[PDB]
Amino acid sequence: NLMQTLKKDYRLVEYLQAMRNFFLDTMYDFYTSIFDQNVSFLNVQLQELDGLTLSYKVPWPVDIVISLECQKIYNQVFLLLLQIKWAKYSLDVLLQIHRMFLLRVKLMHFVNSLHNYIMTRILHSTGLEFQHQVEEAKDLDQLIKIHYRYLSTIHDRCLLREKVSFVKEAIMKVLNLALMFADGWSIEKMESDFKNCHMFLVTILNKAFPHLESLALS
Amino acid sequence: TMVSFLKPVLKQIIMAGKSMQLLKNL
Amino acid sequence: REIITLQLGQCGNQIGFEFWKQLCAEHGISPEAIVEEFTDRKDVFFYQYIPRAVLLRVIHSILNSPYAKLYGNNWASGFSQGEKIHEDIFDIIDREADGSDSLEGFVLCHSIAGTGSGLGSYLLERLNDRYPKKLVQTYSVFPVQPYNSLLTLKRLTQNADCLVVLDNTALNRIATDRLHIQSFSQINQLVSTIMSASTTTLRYPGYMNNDLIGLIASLIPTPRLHFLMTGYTPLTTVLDVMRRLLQPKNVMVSNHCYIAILNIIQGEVDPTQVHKSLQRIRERKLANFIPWGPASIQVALSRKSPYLRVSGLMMANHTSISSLFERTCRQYDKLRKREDNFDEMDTSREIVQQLIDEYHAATRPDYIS
Ligand SMILES: Nc1nc2c(ncn2[C@@H]2O[C@H](COP(=O)(O)OP(=O)(O)O)[C@@H](O)[C@H]2O)c(=O)[nH]1
Repeated sequence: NLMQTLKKDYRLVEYLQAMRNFFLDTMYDFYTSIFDQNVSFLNVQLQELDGLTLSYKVPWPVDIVISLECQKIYNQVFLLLLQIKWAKYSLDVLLQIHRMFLLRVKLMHFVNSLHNYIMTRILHSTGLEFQHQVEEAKDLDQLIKIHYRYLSTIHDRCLLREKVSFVKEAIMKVLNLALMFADGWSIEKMESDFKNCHMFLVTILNKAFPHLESLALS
Repeated sequence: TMVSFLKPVLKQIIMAGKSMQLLKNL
Repeated sequence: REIITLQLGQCGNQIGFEFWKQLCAEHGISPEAIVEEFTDRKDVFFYQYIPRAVLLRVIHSILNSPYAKLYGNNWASGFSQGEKIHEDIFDIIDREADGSDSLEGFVLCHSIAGTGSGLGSYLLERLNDRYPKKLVQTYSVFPVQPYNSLLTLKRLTQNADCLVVLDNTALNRIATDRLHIQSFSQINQLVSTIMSASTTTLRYPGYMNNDLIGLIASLIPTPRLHFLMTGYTPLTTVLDVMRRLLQPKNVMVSNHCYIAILNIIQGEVDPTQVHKSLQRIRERKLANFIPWGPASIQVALSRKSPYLRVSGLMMANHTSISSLFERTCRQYDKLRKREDNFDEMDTSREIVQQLIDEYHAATRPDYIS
């Protein structure tokens, strides 16, 4: 009965669908303005290096589901996602002289492949399964568990919890190559670094826990 | 501190009791 | 961020109108530009509803259609007439460009086979002049004709930001094979399908590819190699589609290797099986890439129009496109020694020679230098 009167009438499920939608279109125009700060400037933009804490307002009938420590995890994945959209768009908006372009495809590929992995293979696989699960909610408690078994797993597949200084930092430091090379528009000293860190990336990730092989091809 | 008489189903009680209290307020 | 369309000559006005027919058929917009009751962000391709169309004899034919509520043969001949109405047409562009909030691109439908090729040559040099931050993509159509063609190439080689080839001969082949027709009014039915499905990710928002610059620049490695060819087999899992796409019977083009592949999936396919399909494509190795740069294949999921079954489109950057140029090129050398300055024609012949000579070197293990 409770789940029945909770689909509408304090529609907790409807609110949940919007949550994972207003981040993870609309949010494309929002970030592009940030590329070219102030704390009030953003609000009118939204209503239209690692910060931008985002929150939301939830009514009491759904407060018990989307807890306070649940907002931060949803915020955690949003921060990291933008840095990927950043590097992906920074190397995209533009269009031994031509030798730079060979450093573009050798790089614009790699960040693009990673982005194809986090969003499609993870942020859409578990998402497609989660919706098929909540529509069979039959309990006050288990709806928390099926939900809590969606963040604590999406925070693991997207490598952000542990093994950060062992694996995650590698993707982080090579992301700085997406910033340095973007501004300049020394060249030989980039591939010596790039061919090293990229090989450092594969020769470290080679330990593969098993789902990492979906990107290990490149 | 608990009678095992109703233990094999106790979980289905609490999860029904508390869930019912949140219904009368709505 | 919107994209404005321009239809030139009989051809361009024909292909655009039919494309606007099906696009209005897919969307929930009645022919009378009035919304039908019966999820889609349509501000990019529609203005609140009137399309952002710039049409340029066939005008009577367009008006005679019930869609009236929706708004010589020399190349040098077209070039002269364009300067005559320079400010005449550019006011229509400027009233809409500045009339558009944030313009994003410039799509062009024109045939380089008479006057539209000359006028189209005029727009490119002119559009690069005024607007330096605006994308220019051209959906040019290919087949005294060698002359008009080769000039438009010279203009298209350095002006346009991208290019999508559509040759009539290969399209003529599909006309008989899978349709059994032998007609102009029928071949364009596929062209509209090629056009509409090309921009499906932009009209139906998803997670990836929310801007046209997001799609193209993944393919184009360098601004010189900005020529693309498409594929559309469905006329079934994700693996069945892509394998049907690499067959040369379907490619709309009449050693060699690819540069990059982008795929569009519009069905209800599951995102669980796409990453494995790429593996079987690599293991079985149905295609080769450049030996220098590590090339990748991309594929995007979308949503078919509910107001309208698994279909798909393929965009390719294949170095075999060089052969198409060499034919007309040979045809030019044919009529040059066969028959007031006649000097610009040699300048066009020099630059198009450069691009071809880059294709042949683009597929070598030493593309550097
Ligand atoms: N595939 C295809 N080609 C067309 C169509 N209409 C015209 N063409 C091509 O366009 C060329 C003639 O263009 P033309 O009418 O002279 O352009 P204009 O000089 O600007 O009016 C011919 O070679 C045709 O092959 C069409 O509907 N489909």
